[PDB]
Amino acid sequence: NTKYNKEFLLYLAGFVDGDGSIIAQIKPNQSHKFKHQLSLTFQVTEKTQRRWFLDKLVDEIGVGYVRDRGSVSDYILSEIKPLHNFLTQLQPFLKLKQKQANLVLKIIEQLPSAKESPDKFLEVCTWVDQIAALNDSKTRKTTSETVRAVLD
Amino acid sequence: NTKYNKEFLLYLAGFVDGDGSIIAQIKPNQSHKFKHQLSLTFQVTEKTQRRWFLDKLVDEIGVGYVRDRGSVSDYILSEIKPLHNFLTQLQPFLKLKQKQANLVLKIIEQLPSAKESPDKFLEVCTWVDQIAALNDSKTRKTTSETVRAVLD
DNA sequence: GCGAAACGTCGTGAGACAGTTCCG
DNA sequence: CGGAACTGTCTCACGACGTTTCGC
Repeated sequence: NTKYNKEFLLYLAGFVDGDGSIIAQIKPNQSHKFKHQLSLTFQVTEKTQRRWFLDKLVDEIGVGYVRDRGSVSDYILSEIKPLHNFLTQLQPFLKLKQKQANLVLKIIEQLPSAKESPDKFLEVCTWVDQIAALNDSKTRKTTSETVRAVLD
Repeated sequence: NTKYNKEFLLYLAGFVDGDGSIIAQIKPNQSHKFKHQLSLTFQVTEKTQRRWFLDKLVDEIGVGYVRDRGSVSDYILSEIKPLHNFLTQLQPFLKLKQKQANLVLKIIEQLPSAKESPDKFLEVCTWVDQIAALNDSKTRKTTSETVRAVLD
């Protein structure tokens, strides 16, 4: 848990707004409370030849990894706790994704209760419909509704 | 000849590096001595759904304009004088496009004595080649070599 | 049972030029 | 005759999720 240089956040808030992404997801899983996994993700992608930029971030941010997928590379940050600490100091400098950052940031803060009640789960399980709304979704295939149908 | 707030440049440079582009071209024009216009363009592309961001930009930068290519839109800035003043103050903040920038500045500076000796001209066409090299060039024709049809 | 890397993919939403006017 | 406006689009470079894998 740390605080980063105001100027690093300012510039990174710019790069995240451009070629960046703040994803929320309801990954359906068995070994998991109600058959689904509550997953939160922060990523930045770029041409593999410019991979260094991403690798740099792994060093500066202090967490997360970088992966290869063809003619492109990605920086992945999903450690729910340091994710909360990161989306904490950067959420203000955002301009195009400030909305969908908070929700993510305001779901973790309630993730323990999640499991609890199905009408307590669905709750959170909605925000992750909002964010998905705010982004530019085009291949979504699992919503609160599909997990509404958790009727046994 | 306005100066900007650092918190605006630090962030815009981040953006620019993300969904931005710093072009330079040899538009073959029939008027013009050597029959080739040197053109420089600063621009930022975005889905017409978020053009209010491109507009505040026009207002924030104090110069330039927005266009409409249907689904996406751009913020265009070509006037040399303004272009030179903007690109001088953003330059120390860019990270993946900081060079390309400088070559544009350099060019601007030589633009005048650039159409003196046919050879002092090709030297700048080279400043240009260098630039498209730094970009993700994919559909370019007229180069410093294409121009070799002037020495004759 | 949880959270967490590790691995794959659709369909753009951006980017880096080319062309051809319009003033003055 | 130099310089922006208006205008046209080819080719990726992204953004945004999708099934796998599994020990702590």
